[PDB]
Formats: sequence, structure tokens, C-alpha cells
Amino acid sequence: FKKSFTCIDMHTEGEAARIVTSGLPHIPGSNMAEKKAYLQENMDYLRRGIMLEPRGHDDMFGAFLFDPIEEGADLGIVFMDTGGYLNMCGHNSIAAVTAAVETGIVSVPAKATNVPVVLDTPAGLVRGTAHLQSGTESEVSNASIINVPSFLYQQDVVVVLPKPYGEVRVDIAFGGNFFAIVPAEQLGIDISVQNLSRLQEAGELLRTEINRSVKVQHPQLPHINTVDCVEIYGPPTNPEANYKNVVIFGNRQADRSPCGTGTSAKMATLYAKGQLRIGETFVYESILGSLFQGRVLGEERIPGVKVPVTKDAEEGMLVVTAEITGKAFIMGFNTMLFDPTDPFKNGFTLKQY
Amino acid sequence: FKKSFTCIDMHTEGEAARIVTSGLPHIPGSNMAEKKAYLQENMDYLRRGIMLEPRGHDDMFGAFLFDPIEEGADLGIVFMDTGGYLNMCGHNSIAAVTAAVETGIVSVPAKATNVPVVLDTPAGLVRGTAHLQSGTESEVSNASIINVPSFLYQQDVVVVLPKPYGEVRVDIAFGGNFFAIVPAEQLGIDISVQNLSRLQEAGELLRTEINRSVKVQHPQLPHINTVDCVEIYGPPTNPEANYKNVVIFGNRQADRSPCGTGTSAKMATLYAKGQLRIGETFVYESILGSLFQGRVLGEERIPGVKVPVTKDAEEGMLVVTAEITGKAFIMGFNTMLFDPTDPFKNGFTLKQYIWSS
Ligand SMILES: O=C([O-])c1ccc[nH]1
Ligand SMILES: O=C([O-])c1ccc[nH]1
Repeated sequence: FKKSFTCIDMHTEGEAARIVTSGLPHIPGSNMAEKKAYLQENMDYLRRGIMLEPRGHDDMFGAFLFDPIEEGADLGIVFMDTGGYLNMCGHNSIAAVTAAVETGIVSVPAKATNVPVVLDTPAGLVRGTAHLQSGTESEVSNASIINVPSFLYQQDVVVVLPKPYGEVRVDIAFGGNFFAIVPAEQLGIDISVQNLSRLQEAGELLRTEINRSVKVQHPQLPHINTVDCVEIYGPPTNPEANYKNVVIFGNRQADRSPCGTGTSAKMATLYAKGQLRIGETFVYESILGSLFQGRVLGEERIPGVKVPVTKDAEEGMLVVTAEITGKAFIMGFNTMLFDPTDPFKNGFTLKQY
Repeated sequence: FKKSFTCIDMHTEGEAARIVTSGLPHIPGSNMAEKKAYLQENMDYLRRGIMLEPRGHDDMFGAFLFDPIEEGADLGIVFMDTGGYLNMCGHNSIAAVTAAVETGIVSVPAKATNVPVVLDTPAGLVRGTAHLQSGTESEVSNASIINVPSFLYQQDVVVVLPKPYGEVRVDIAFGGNFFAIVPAEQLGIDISVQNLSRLQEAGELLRTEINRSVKVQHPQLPHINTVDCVEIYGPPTNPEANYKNVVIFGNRQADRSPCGTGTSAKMATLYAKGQLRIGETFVYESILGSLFQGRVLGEERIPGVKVPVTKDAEEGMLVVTAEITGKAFIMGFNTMLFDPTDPFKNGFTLKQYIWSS
């Protein structure tokens, strides 16, 4: 138990969510964003040992739990992946809400049907609900999150990528992370496992180039000023779904889930274009066939605050409240071990350059 | 309904070895090759759930433990990976020996500096030794395994791969698994991290073509009749090593370790060619810079039993016994769970199958 961490290993519809429940020292920071920055700046080897081979792998994802800081929250959470720390994550939020109830972190009131679980994240407060299985104490049927405010940021941004991709037109939207949203048709490849390595490559190229050429800034959270995810979308395979997508992020890893923050950013974009009404269910499919359900539950304009998309004819920037629903499973309870003489105590990747 | 398995998650110089220690269903079989066959044929969903995403991944490896059957063994063991089931595995044997002593599966005698751990495998009896740290009862510094007999099987086999590989010449050798051994240079790829996808692809196509064109058969073990592994070798980077290799196997996964059966195979080949002598240390490097040490312990002719390399005038085939030494670490104690309603209770891969047109 020398250097050890305890993990609730979960997945949300195929996407990993390794929830680290114990093992950290005190992490300085007066909010969750500072605690994230502390880990990144001072203890990044932890993320690497927990996320990467041999203990993890190139498409691993997870989070560290903390005591809540913000008033009203049940749990503090910092997300991590193979390349860095996202400000929010829908699939891991869904998993954390589920684990909080299944493992007893949060109590179930007698005869409750739904149990609130509020997450204090680097992007803000995420209000979750675990929907209980009919005849049970704490068995979770599925879980919903009300995301932090999402918004379209900038439209029809032309990004110049090298051959074979060339010029590509994207939207930038915020769904807890900044996304570039791009039709797969523009990249000349369809969403499939056959194309997954090219989709990864195309997503890395796109992210790199837009962060070079376009400076983004969340108007309410100064620390959010990069595009961290690329959402590549196209026509659905499952007739229950409106669209399919794959999100590329981290060290060009791919989300196996439909991506909760990416679903929020998509819904905000569609809502801004008049294509979704309040309460309307949007169903996003993943590369694996997984589904998430979203609804926009509210909109607001914020006078005197604008983003590049905001027209002069509008009073202020449009933001929306998105709810995302999906299902997570506990797939293990792990005690992770780090022997000081282990040459890969800090993990490794064989992913090309 | 709900299933759980306990795992000791290990790695051997970067290569996973997920050792399942309890929670398996009860499996028939009168030997470990039959238990492997029973799993393969009737309960392959266990391997898939345990090896593949989301609980594993495309380069995961492991083993199930059983009661020993063969006289003299401490543990029965069946190996598994992302494609199927290898008859032997050096790195996972080194991991099992290590874990056996470190977790008290086997006891350490009074003031012992070395502890035997014998494994009953689908390839035969593998005699291992945990080498202990100085002032400890059960801390392991490294572990050595004496493999089942290895041998060169067939020499200079030419097979034609698709473009861009074309015709390639290889040796077929048994080191607990049958290997095709090829120089990276013949494939026109350097062994490097940058080239790992290409190495995987060439390894898959070579394994497939070899099995199509050359029908192998272990002369003492009827159930071993395919080439399951491809060993691609080249010049060392570490000046302590003789060579560097990557082994492609499973669903074209790659060994991050130097590969213990592939070292045995390589040593049996070099030995057959007069390039390595009994007791001489051979050091093999992996793509990660990991090292294993190997030594030929002995040779033997088996009268009236021949393989293709055996000469008309030679009265029986040559076999060698190799010992391999490496180090394993415990990386996790895991309780792995499978909800009947989980659509990924049996795992998934996003790796695409490939084949020659
Ligand atoms: O669900 C999400 O928001 C997510 C982000 C990256 C991977 N999944
Ligand atoms: O060490 C070995 O023998 C091995 C075989 C496949 C992967 N590692």
C-alpha cells in the first residue's frame, strides 16, 4: 500500500471513468480550478501513472475526487485524460453521480425515486440526479446532469489544415469545454473504426491549428481560454439518434461515449440556429453505437456581454442550460500500486509522436 | 447474476499480466491444455470481458489460475490475450512466480534467498524461481523461469506478403509458442515506437501467410499446430543487449517486454546455428528498452522424432532448455465486476481487422 490510490473504475457506455477516491495528499487551491492547475503544474506524473499504460491505456479517462468547496455541492471533482485536464466531462459526471449513490457517498432519503448529487467542477457547478431503479435502495437506473451554461461562440471559422484535409469550416462552442464542431464530410472521411486513426489525426491537426490561429476566451471564467476538444459529426446509424459523433481530445484519444460536454455544445449550437426547442429530446450516437439523450431546459441572454457570434442586433450573448442523460456501470474496485523502483511508475505511451 | 473476479494486476517490464486469482466458474479438464480448450470453446466471453476495453485494452494480457494437475506443479495456469490463448508466456510466468511469493500463495522457507514456484501450463511444466531481496522474507528482486524445451523447427522459410512487404525469409522456432522470426530489415521498417502500427500490420500478415503456407506441428504436443507469434528483431540500442525485438501476437497486439517465449525461440535458433553456447548470457531488448536475460542450460536429441530442420542423417531432433530472467511489479489489486445488464460486460475493441486482398 506504499504509493497506492483507491479507484472506482467505471465506464459510461464504453468510455472509462477511473474515479480516484483516495490516495492524494492535500492539494492547495481555494477552488476546483486551482486544484486542477496545482495538479497539472506540480504533480502531473500522477495523472500519467493513473491514466497511461501499464495501469491505464491510450484511451483512458478519469477524475480525482475532493471535498466540495462551493456551497451546495456534494463532491469536488477534477477530470483527467491522456493529455491533460478537461474543465468538465459529462460522461464522467454521469459516472460520479452514479458512484456517489451506489457506494453511499451521498445518502438516499427513504422512498426517494431520484437523488440529487451536485458536482463542484473546474467549469462550475453541475447538478446531477441519479434515477433509482424501481424496487431498490440505492441501485441506479441511469443518471442526468444539468451542465454549466453552454453557448455557441463563433461560427464558420475557416481552419487551414495540411493535405489531405485542406481548408475546413467549423463552429466553436462551449459545452463545459470549448469544442470545434466539424462535419466528418468536410474531412473526407466518415465516422467508422476503419477511419478512427485518421479521425484522431484530423482532430489533433484541427485543435492545434485553431488554438494557434483563433484565441477563445470564456467570458465568465478567465482560466478557460483554449479549445480542448474536436467533435466530428455525421449522419446517425441508430434510427433513434439525430446524429453520430466522435470527439478527439487528450493525446488524440477518442471518446467511446457520445460525449456529454460535446452533446451540450452541439445542442447549444443547434438551439442558437433555431433547430431545437426547449424540452425537445436530442439523441446523440457514438462511434460504438452508444446513445445519450439531451434536452435544453432554459435559455438566457446576458446584456452587455458578447462573444464573436453575438450580433449587434442582439442585447447580449445567448447561453443555454443543457441536461444530459446516460448510464454508467462500476466495472471494478481497484487499488492501484506504485513501487518506487518501478520504471513505469509514471506510465508510458507508444502513441506515435 | 452479477459476477466478480479478483485480479493481481502486474506488469513485466511494461507488459501487462492480469492474473485472475478467484471468482471464475468451475471448468472441467484433465490437464491445462484441456482447460484452455474448454475456455476457448465454451466461455470465451470471460477472456473478452477481462482483456478488452473497457476493463482492459488492445494490448492487455493475462492468465487464469487453477489447481495444479501435473505432478510437481504449484499452480495451474492458462494464458490469454486480446485474440486468444497462448500455450506459454514468459513474461506472465515471471509475473506469476513473483506474485506467488509476494502475496503468500507459496511459502518462503527459513532464510531462503530463492523460492521455487512451478507452473503447470498448456505447453508443459515451467520451473520458476523467485530471487529474493537480501533482508526480506518475501520481497522479490527478480524471477527466473526454466522454459519447456525449445527448438528450431524450420529454417529459411520464404513467404510472400502483400505490398509493401513482398517476399520475406524467416525461421520457424518453438519457444513455448511457435514463432516466425524475421529481421526488421527484411520488412523495411526500423523497430521504433514511431513504426509500431506498421510493425503490427506486418506481423499479422506474416502470421496469417505462414499459417496458410506452412503447416506446423509440435512433435510431442498434438494441440500446438499453428504459428501464434511473430518476432521482428534488429540491432540493439542498449549496448548491454545482443539484439532488440518486438513480438506481434493476439489481435496484432505488441509485447512491450522482450518476450520470454520469443527469447527462448531466438536462443534455440542461434544455438542450432552455432551462434550461442550453453551457459552464455544472451540479453534481449524490447521496443521500450526493457531487457531480459536468457541462457541455454542444456541440449538434447530426441531419437526418431524429427522436425523439418532435422537432417536425414541426424537420428533425432535437437531441443534446448532455456532459462529467462526478468522483473515484474504488482501494479494493482483489482476486483473486476460484470453486471448482466452492461452491454460491454464482454468487452469491445475499435481495432479493425486486416487481411491480404
Ligand atoms: O463526456 C464528455 O464531456 C467527455 C469529454 C471528453 C470525453 N468525454
Ligand atoms: O513473454 C512471452 O512469452 C510473451 C508471449 C506473448 C507476449 N509475451
